[PDB]
Amino acid sequence: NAMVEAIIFDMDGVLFDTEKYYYDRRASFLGQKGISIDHLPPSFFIQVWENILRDEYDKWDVSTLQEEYNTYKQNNPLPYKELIFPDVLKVLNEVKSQGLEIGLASSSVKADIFRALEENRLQGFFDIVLSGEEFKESKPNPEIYLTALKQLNVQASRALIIEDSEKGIAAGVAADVEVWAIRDNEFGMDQSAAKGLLDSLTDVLDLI
Amino acid sequence: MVEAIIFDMDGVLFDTEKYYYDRRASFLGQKGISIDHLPPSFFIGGNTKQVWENILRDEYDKWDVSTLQEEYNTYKQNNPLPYKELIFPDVLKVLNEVKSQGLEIGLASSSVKADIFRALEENRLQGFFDIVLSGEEFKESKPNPEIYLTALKQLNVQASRALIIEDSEKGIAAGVAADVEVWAIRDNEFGMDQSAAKGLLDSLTDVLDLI
Repeated sequence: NAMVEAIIFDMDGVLFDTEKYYYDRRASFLGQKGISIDHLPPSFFIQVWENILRDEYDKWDVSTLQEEYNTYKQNNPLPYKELIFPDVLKVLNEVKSQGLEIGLASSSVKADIFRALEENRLQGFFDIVLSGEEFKESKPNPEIYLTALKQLNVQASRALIIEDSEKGIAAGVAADVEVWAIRDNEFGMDQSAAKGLLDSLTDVLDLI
Repeated sequence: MVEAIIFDMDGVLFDTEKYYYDRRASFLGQKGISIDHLPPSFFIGGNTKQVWENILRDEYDKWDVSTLQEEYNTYKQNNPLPYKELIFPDVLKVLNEVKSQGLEIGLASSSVKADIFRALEENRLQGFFDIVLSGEEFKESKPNPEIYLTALKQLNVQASRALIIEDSEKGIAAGVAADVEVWAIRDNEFGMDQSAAKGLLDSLTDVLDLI
């Protein structure tokens, strides 16, 4: 019930539906090696080769598995065009029409943020784009969001953050900014710290 | 005494190798084409134009490959890389110093010539290079030495008095096959075998210790 001058969006889980794809990509790689991951549901991932390999741990050169998995991810990049939520461009366009500043904050590496935005005609919507990889700090530390406010030149009280993960929500709130989370109905993410939960990105329009 | 240095472009002057690899891999995914069977060394510094049989394997006969390549070329045009954001922070320092020492300088890349020209113009690098060559201009892809043998001819410098600064397995191989001493920017990302290079470099600044 206050003036909103800027909206800052997280990327994964907010603009792109990524969690299942990440899980399935790992599962596919392991399947190719003959390694089962049935004992670790997606929730487990909400450092872990010993958990993954379980009884088979001593049978594998883990350095080599990591190298092969890395190659697999290079050969199977996240298909951002397929995973974008279908209301993203509509919502961002409307936020922009209303004259609000728009920020993007993401824990993803800059090369991936670049490709996600370019593949989906998104780069023109954002006034400021930040990657967690240029910060010493990681969520739940609020540094990324404090930086976003500074670079957007917007007071915390006049900003809104749209998040999903427990650590991401925590980072936004510790920046003294109102946080709404895209409701997670699948992975058990604890989103109780958010001001409220949104069924989709379209619901963000009701906050401004 | 070194008379000329030939720099490869991607992964040497610009931090573009992830961008380049992910762009191709994304394009292929969009087409429903799997490259799980191929190591990154197969692609990096190579030419997709010539290797569609290796890519498509049993599916090769099912595709209009001419049109597929045209579409990929269009894709690269429509998805330009941000050269101004990716130039390594010591490029101008190094190029000015090499120029000051009176060495000839070449630039070669497997990127199409339009991409190279844009990278040069955008970053004010045009004045450094005696010769600029694209793999687009040659029938034979790296690891074939054609591009580097042509660079030596056009620079009018003998192989024994040249150095090549590379990054990829295929690029190193091309340089060695031209009988030129090659140093490589260390690959900590793609797992490429750079052992054919004379030595590895942590940054472009290390090049200055070679002359």
